[PDB]
Amino acid sequence: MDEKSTKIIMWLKKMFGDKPLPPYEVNTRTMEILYQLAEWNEARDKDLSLVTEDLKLK
Amino acid sequence: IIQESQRLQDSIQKEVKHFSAICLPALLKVSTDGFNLLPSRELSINRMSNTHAPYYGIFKGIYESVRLPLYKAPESVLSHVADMKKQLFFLRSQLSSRSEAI
Amino acid sequence: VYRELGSIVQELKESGDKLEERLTMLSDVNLLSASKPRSNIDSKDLTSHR
Amino acid sequence: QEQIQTAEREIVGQDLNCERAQDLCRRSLLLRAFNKKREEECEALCQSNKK
Amino acid sequence: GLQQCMLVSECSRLLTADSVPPSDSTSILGLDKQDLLDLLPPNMLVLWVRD
Repeated sequence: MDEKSTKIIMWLKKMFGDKPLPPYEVNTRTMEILYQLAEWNEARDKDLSLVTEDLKLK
Repeated sequence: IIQESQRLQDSIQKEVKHFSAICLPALLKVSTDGFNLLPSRELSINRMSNTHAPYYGIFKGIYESVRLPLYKAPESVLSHVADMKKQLFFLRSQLSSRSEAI
Repeated sequence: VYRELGSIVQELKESGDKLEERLTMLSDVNLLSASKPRSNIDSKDLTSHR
Repeated sequence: QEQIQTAEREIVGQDLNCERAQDLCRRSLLLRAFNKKREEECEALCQSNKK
Repeated sequence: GLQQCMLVSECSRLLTADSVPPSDSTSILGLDKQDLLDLLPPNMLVLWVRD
């Protein structure tokens, strides 16, 4: 559990930047939804970065 | 004079035989950054779309595999594969939802 | 007699040297149409790597 | 739609034959320029042989 | 006239390493851009083709 929680807190800090993280109800279900969202966003951001750098070359 | 005359013997027929083996498109140089002349055949747009590139048969197999039509722009390839990965992730979510509902 | 023979050898030699430089150029593997595609992706092929 | 896709494949096959005919034209022009330049060099050697 | 103008300009670009200083570039078949300009139609015919 602690690795998923650290990945979510790190990802939320990266997404919110200097904005204070809004408090939320931390439970199993909200952490699972946030974990899937964080994995999906990391995968999509990698794919988008590769496309953007190829479009610059092209 | 005998030695230098022997070097030049059949000179025309030697050059023509070597010239016959050359790919004319490989001579055509283009500058991307003003300083570096690259053969036009090394440009990724041409490697991927030019019928005379030695890699054309490979990129054709990749386009058939990814179901990208041959009339499309070669810059659309990475964006199409990224949208196919988005589609795979969506179908994975959908199957997970439906299996949980069942 | 010596000066004219020297001109003819100089012209033949310059023509010979320029022929050998052109034959070496025309023999570059990168210019040959029969270059089988490399099985490995070239490190310069950024698009295929991406 | 199969008939259309078959005729589309035949059109793409024809574009490939036009490029070969153009490569022959470019080679034939370069070899004509080369023949002219080698005739001039042969005329220079003929003058040296007359001397 | 149009085919000749296009072929000479295409072949001129195959010879020109435009950015390499002229002393060190071995040209193919030893041909320069000047050797191809001689294969161009008469200048009157070129102007008429362009118009």
